[PDB]
Amino acid sequence: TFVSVAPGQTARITCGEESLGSRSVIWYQQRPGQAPSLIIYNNNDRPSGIPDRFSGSPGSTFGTTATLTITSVEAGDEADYYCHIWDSRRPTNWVFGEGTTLIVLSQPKAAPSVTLFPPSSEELQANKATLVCLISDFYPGAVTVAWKADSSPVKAGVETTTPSKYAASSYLSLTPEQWKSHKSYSCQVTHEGSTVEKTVAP
Amino acid sequence: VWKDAETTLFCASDAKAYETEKHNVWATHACVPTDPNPQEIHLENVTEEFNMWKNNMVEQMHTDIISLWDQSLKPCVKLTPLCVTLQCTNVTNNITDDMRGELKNCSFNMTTELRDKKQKVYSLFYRYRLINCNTSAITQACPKVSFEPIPIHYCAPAGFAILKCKDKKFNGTGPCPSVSTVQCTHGIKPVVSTQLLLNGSLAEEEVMIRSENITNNAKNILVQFNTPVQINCTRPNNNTRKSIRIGPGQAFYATGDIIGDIRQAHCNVSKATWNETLGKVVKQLRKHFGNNTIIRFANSSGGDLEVTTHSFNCGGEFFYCNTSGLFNSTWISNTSVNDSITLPCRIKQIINMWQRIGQAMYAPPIQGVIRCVSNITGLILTRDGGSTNSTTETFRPGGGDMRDNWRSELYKYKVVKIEP
Amino acid sequence: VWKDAETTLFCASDAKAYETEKHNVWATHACVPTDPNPQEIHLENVTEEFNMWKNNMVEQMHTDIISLWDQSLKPCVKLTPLCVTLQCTNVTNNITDDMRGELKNCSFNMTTELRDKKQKVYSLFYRYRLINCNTSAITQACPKVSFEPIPIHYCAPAGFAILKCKDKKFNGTGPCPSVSTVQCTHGIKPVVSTQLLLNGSLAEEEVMIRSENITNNAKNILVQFNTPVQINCTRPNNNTRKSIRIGPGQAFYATGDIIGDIRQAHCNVSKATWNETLGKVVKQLRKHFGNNTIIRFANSSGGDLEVTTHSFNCGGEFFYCNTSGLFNSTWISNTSVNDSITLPCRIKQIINMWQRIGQAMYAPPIQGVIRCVSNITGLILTRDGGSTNSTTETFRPGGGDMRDNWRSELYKYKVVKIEP
Amino acid sequence: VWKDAETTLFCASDAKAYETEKHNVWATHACVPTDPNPQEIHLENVTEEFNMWKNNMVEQMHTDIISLWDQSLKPCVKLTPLCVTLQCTNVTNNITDDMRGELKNCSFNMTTELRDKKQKVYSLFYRYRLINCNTSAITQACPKVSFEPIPIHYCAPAGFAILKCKDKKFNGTGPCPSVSTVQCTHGIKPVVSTQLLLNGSLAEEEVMIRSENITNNAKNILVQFNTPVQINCTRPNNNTRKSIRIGPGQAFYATGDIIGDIRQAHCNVSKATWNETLGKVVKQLRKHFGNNTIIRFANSSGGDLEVTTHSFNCGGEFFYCNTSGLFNSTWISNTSVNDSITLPCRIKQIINMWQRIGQAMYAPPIQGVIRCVSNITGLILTRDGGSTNSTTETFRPGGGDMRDNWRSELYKYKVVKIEP
Amino acid sequence: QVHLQESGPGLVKPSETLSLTCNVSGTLVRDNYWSWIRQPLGKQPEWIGYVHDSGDTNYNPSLKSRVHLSLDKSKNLVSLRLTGVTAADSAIYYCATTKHGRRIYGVVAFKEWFTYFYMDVWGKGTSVTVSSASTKGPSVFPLAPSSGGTAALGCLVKDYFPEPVTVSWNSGALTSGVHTFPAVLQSSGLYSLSSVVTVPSSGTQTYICNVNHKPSNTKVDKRVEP
Amino acid sequence: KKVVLGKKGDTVELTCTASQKKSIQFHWKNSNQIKILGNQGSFLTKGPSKLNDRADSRRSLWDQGNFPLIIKNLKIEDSDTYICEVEDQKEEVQLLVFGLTANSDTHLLQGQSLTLTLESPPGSSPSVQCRSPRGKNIQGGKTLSVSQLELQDSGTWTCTVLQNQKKVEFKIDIV
Repeated sequence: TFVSVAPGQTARITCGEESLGSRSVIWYQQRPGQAPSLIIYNNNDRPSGIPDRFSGSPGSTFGTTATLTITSVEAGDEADYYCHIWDSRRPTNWVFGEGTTLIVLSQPKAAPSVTLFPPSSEELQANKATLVCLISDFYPGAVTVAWKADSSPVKAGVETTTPSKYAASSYLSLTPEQWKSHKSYSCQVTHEGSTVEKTVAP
Repeated sequence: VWKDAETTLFCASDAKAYETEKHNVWATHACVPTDPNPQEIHLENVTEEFNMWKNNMVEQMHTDIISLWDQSLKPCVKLTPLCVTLQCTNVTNNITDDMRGELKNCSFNMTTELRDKKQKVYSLFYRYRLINCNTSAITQACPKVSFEPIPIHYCAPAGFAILKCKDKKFNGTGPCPSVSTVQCTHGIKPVVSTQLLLNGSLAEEEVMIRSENITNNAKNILVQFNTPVQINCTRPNNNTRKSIRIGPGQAFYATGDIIGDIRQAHCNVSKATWNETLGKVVKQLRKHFGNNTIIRFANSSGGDLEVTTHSFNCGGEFFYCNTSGLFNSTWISNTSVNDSITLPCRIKQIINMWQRIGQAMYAPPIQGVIRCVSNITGLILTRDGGSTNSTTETFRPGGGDMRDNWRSELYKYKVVKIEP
Repeated sequence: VWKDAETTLFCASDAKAYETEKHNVWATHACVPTDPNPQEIHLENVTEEFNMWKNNMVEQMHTDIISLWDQSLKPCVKLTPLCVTLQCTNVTNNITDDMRGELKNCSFNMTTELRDKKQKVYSLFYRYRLINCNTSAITQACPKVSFEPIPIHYCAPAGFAILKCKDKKFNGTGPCPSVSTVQCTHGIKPVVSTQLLLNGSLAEEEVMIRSENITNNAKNILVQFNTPVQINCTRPNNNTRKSIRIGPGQAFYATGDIIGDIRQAHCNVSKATWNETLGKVVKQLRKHFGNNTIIRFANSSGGDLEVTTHSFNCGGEFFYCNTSGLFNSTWISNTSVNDSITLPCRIKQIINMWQRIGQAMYAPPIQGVIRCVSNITGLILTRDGGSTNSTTETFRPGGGDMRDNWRSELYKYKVVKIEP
Repeated sequence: VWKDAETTLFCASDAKAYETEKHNVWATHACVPTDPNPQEIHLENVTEEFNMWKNNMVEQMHTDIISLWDQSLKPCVKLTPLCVTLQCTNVTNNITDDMRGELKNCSFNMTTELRDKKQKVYSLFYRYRLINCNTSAITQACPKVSFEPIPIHYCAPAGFAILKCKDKKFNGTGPCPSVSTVQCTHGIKPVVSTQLLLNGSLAEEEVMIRSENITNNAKNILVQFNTPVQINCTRPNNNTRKSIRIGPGQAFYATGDIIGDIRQAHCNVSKATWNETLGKVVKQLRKHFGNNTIIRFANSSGGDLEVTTHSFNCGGEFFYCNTSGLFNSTWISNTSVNDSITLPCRIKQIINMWQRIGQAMYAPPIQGVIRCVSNITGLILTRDGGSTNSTTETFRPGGGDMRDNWRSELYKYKVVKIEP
Repeated sequence: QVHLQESGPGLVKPSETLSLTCNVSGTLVRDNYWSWIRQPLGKQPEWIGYVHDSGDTNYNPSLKSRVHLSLDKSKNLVSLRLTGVTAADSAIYYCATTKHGRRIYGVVAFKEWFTYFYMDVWGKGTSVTVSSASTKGPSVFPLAPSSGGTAALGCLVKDYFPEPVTVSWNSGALTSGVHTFPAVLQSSGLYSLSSVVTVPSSGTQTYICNVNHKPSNTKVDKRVEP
Repeated sequence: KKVVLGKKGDTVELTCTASQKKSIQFHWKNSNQIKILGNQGSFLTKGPSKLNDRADSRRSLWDQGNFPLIIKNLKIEDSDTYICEVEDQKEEVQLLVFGLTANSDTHLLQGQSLTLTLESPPGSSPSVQCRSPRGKNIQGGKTLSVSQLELQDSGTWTCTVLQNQKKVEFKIDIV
């Protein structure tokens, strides 16, 4: 899941199932490109070098979920966060809890630039087709991409990158007949509450 | 090296008694038989200094008798419930002197067995109608008890002295040229009496008069006599003991049966020995602090009934006798006069022991024609403060603190420990 | 300063006994446990003077055993009414020696329950028919008793002292250079036996002979031996205990069942030790007051059965053994010869106790084949008044006053009190 | 003159105790109440030689309490027949740790009334099925008993001293400048625990370490603390007290009812004073004989269960607590460290008392959830003999002969006699 | 400082045994618990097992028949073997110093006392990919320019395996305005990417993308025209 | 000054006897004066020795005034002077443990050699006399080996090991 926070505000990240017995939640952080590293063990005990800005909910009340709280968040806390739940009434878990990606919203609003291409004549002469939709120059790094064949959403053949830092691509595999049969196709890109549509026609 | 004030004692008593009567039970459970040999051996010289009244051992015996009484209240003696209301009547059909009653036959609808069953049961009390108990009364009845003091030989337990000042003419705070060392005392009966000491012991030579501070009129004056005085208290008041065991929890008596119409309870004092003992008291007071004065006696100054009467025990029932006949002489400093004394008395079941924890009732008198011939063997007095212009000194009876009664018997005894 | 003759003694006794047996009851009720030491410490010097026959402790211990006997007669023991007449019959169907019998089985028309109801009840008696009891008879019976001595340690408690002459060779009124100061005796078993001391005490070195006045033949002679003499008494007579309880006030015994055909009751004496001890008695007499004479022992001079026989108890039944075997000896001033003794003995239930206040009857012997091996530890003799022409002296057994047995016990004990 | 070794003691004890509880019965019958001082008085100089561990007073008390145990087995305690075979089942349906279960709930085909009749009766045992009780089983039961030590004051009665060495730092065999002479001890509770002194009596100034022979590790080292250590043991195990009377000669309890399912039995030791006392132990050991070493403690070396665990009682039920948490401390000759102890325990009913006369069983526990707070007042150690190359000395617990506990109590007491 | 470093083959074929080593310094492997942990791409981590020289060793139950963890004190290292691999076993695998801890309560909660582990020091990790292909080289199609006054012009590079492909333009004489997008892994298990330049519309210079794929030893120049 | 010979793998007993018939405290120690065993009243206590898992004593005998030390499953390294400290007297007894290992096969071939290496304490000088199933004496020292055998020498072989005027016999089976 994702949590987004402006610098200096408190963030709360929840992880795992509701508690059943007494517990020892362990928390880990993973910065991009880096190995996972410990934040907290034993619900709220921190190893040397973690600031007291990070705190964890105790293993206290039954039927509640673990929460990591991070106060006074800074850009260097923009990371993935995982947990590992020990519970007296559950087995050892050999998979971590699902990771929550903390986005720190320092800079607002930079909208994408989108470019859409039809297939090359060389690809049509290879009895193939790809529509190529390229997205660049935006911030924050969160986009969603969808395609249409005339007005019908496209369910098959759409392939898309993860944005990195920060531009992205999306592709739509067609046959030349499927390309030529529709009046046009659209590539839609949604970023920060608004959607850009680019169209291309045979 | 002799050192004073420790809170240890040992108890010895027993010859023919067992259980049943309360002091017999206290000897049985606090003491073992006594071992009759005291050599004492007064050693030559060995100091000339003693104060009797600043003795914590007095308090030790006194507060321990109070605890033994409280232990006798634990099994039989009933804190609740029956005192609520009384349906009493008078037996008098024609009256002179507006006499009411110090004792009346009453009825009470007493709870009997099972749930909310009651019967009319006879009762006796000492006031009027309705009226009930004030905060508490605890009924003492018990199937097998009676009450007469028994000699308790108090001992210094092991190796300690009781140092014993034997001096026939001691001053209270003064020198003692004969002090001996003894393990056990001769046996002191725990007497509970006001104004006079009863049973007691007697002075070896002549009447002795002692006070903690004779200048201070607040301190009681104890008098010890070389000769006893006859006192005799008969009560022909009749009862038939009737125990009614109806419920497993309830335990109750009926009293008030039979006839007799006695005048209250009565007592007498043979003035023949009262005259000589107080005649010697006024000589002794004149020789000690009243060098040329008329000495007068006056009755108790007022207060609680136990403080206004010669109040004493004759069998677990508590008595209250009028003090006027003992204390009605203006002893003019020349000569004295004859005749004899009868004292009016009253009796109650009901006594305010301890503090305010609760009152205790010796509720079944048993039989009748019970008589206590006793020896007065001491006096407790207080001076009434006066002028020098009146050319007289006046004394009233005093007491009401059994520590002073213990001081009159423990007047020769101080436990001390020994070091090299 | 030591001063003498106080009647204040303390009692100590108990190992594993409680009630039931009479002396065990007397230990339990008159004594506390003994506390087993004494230091004694024979101080150097401290006089060479004593008189063992001038000691009022002897009279006190004796009077106290009789007092405790009188007190044991209070609860179970029975003053009246059924000793009246005896319908006894004889067991014998063929007789020689004109024997009659002693113990006879009798039949009685005995009162039972309600008003004037009677049943045939077995009885036993010791004379013939009719005859009954004379002036009194108090039946002991009782559901839980027996009668065996227990040590009683007698003390001079806290203050006074018992002085103890430890000299092995003491003349009775003579010097004693070794006198210790002791608090308590080592435990004296109260034995009631005449003529011979049984259980008692043994002398430390040799035979010792103690008499109040050797010239006066009227005074008794107590012999103490450093080694005892075996005496073994046996009663194979059988009885079934059969107590009957009929009306509420009557409770009765019906001994008499089963059979045995026994020769009376019996006793034996091992004579080797009797010969060594009497051979030493005549040797001691020759050194003391009989320098060159032949010494005979003769049987008793006459009187009551308790005076003419060796009379002693083996369970509180009273026994009487013929003295002639013990005293058929003429000791010439030379030597002895070998072999052994068996003695006739008889038993009675009926004994006179006290003065003439009442006979007592230990009416129920329980079970049979009861045997008492005992140690003789002394002899009570009296000299027969002789001449010098006869060239012999004679002694007879004597005594009967249990105060003289108490002098064999208290020969080394005298209470004194101590002054500074 | 003073003379030593006599096997004479006198028991003194009581305040509010009567019969019922077992040491209360022992005080009530073997003791009488004490005289609570004593004077003691040291006298100037008077010898500087004494030995604590060559004191036969220790053997006499030990043998007497063992004989009181034997006498306690005479009335209610049953020597036979019912330990024969077992049919037990376990409460566990689903298991981890291969736990088995120390208390197994059983059914027994028990003889009841009349001839050869049986009923199914609940019972409890500790191993499996069949197995029975090895060669002897003496069941204690009895209707009104409980077991807690009582102080027993032991005296030197009518003529002995107890010598009391009052050197606060006495070696054990060395000089003592203050011997005093006392009549009775202050009251020793007869405690039966191994490895640790519980209830006990404390050192006056600092921690004291004692041995009969410090060079020889076979001889036990006693340790006495001047401050106690808190130890608190709680058993939440439940039982209904049921007892079935079916035939008069049989008598049996039915334990094991209800639920609660507790972990074993348990104890706690509060370690703040265990650090301080054992820190002072290793300080005293370095000051006495390990002058520059590291001092290790190790758990019990091996043996019987009474040797390998802290064996002590909390009511006559016998408890066996793990010792590893007491003796897992290497005291390096530097500073100390924080934190606290919790101890596993077990409870057994069976104890092989005396010798091999038989096993005794306290078999019905009464109620559930019973907690015993105690002071540890001292330790008993056996050194694990070492080398010098290792630069360490190791100590393990000791005790097991209850005469060593009596030597910790009687370290200041020896009974001796006066001669003149 | 304790330092851990994992190593491995990088590429494994299906049903083969993955084997990894974790070299340790700063501590000795006997004195610590060790875990192997792995994290697939875009997924949360997964614990493989933990091992201790005492034999205090337990594995993930899903991997129990396939996995082995071991310690070698003489070389002071930790090792992992995992038999029978499939593409589900592609992950970055990590070695971690694992620390043990306990939650202990009152004895009324003895049933609720438990042990736990957490990982304290990690190594940088070794990427493992399991796939079944020896090689595949690309195809390249141009992306002709068409509108904007400055216009995008590019190349689409299609169906190659394994990564990477490098693209330069004009032999490196064009680097401003140039963007090569990351590869998409397609559902076929092959990669494709695109690269574009942004150039003015007036047109005097020639544009060529220079695509190279070293694993297939393939280099393709593609001239791009309107 | 006493010597006891033990066989490796078989139990042995050492005995300590007092003049008093009472159960009194005793301890058993080895030559370096380390506790092996002791009693604490009527309780058995073992001491921190190599014999700790295997030492015992019959407690019934303690109440008769005599105290064994029993060692099970005995090994050659258990050979030592052992002492008992009772009545302030020190009994010393020297236990020596011996054993036998055939170096040659359990199944020998025809006309071969037997090789036996005895096990003995370090710093000891053993003496040995072996015998065949029928009628052949064999003499030797540290290692006894018969260089020539016959097929008539199948059966149970007996060998005596002797030390300090005392002897024990070992039994082995050869085919």
